[PDB]
Amino acid sequence: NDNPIPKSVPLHPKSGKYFHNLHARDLSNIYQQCYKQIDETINQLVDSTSP
Amino acid sequence: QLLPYVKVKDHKEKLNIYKEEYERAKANLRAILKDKKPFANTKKTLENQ
Repeated sequence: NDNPIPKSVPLHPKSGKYFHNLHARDLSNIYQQCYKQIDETINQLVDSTSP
Repeated sequence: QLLPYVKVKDHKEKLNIYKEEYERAKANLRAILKDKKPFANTKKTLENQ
């Protein structure tokens, strides 16, 4: 209608390359590093405080 | 002595069909030529996108 801009189009192989390239940013390494940091911080805190 | 009736009728019929085919073809060509520019505009908008 009016300006010929369709709402959506069928996927193309060239579009399929970009669809395959697109991915969620992976935070598994960041989460593992954050978990290791907090765990080591808790371990350090266990004996850090004066008795 | 007069113009050949079979030939004149055949020539008139073929001229009429050729003229109508030419008219529909030119109308379609004008329509597609007019419609082509919005596609160029959409390509420019897509390149901006």
